Amino acid sequence: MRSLETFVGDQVLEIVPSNEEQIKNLLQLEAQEHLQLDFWKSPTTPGETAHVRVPFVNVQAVKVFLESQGIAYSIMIEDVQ
Repeated sequence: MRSLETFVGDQVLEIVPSNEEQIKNLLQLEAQEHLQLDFWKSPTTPGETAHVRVPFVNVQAVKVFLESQGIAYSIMIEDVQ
């Protein structure tokens, strides 16, 4: 007499770097062996927007990070049940 439910849902986002610190931020993020995010456009350098599929569960902590790092991002595609 037991049961449990679960699910998932990722989400991409557009980032517009410019400084090295901001670039080192992402790396540091993706570095955190846990999220394991993939970068669409090698954000290695500025001028090139990034589009990684961040997990909704990590969309917040990330949303806080970007701001924390004083960066500018955007929501590419969401997730409608």
